[PDB]
Amino acid sequence: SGAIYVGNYRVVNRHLATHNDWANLVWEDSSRDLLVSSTTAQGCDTIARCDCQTGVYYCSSRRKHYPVSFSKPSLIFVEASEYYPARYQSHLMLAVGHSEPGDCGGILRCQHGVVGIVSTGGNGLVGFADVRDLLWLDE
Ligand SMILES: COc1ccncc1CC(=O)N1CCC[C@H](C(N)=O)C1
Ligand SMILES: [Zn+2]
Repeated sequence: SGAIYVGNYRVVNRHLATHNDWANLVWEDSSRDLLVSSTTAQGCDTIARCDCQTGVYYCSSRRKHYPVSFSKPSLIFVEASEYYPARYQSHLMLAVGHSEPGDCGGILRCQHGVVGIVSTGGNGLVGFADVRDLLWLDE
């Protein structure tokens, strides 16, 4: 689990979203595994507006933060699961690192702020859903 709280928004993995999240839907995108919902409290997370390719992420399956190098956001093929069939997920960034399904939601951070959240993984790889392009999270 895990979410980003910025301003009047909550950013979660679309596969892990709750009933409240859908009842207060702002935006959702299946191809990105992203869901944004409205909140009754003001969020304090800073979203990075950058080109960074290095950061640190939280891996709850290890109770540790890991520094990683990661790829530019792109379309990557993701194996079929119980939430989605076999498809290309967009805005996805891969890194070499420990990952487990319950690890989705873990924040990826750089010097500039929050980059995105854990969304895919397996075989010594971890994939992060990018949120740096969503300029409206600040306006
Ligand atoms: C962090 O997740 C994992 C890590 C290691 N083995 C497996 C996983 C699980 C994973 O990749 N998923 C399953 C749930 C939906 C995901 C998606 N975006 O389509 C894909
Ligand atoms: Zn940055």
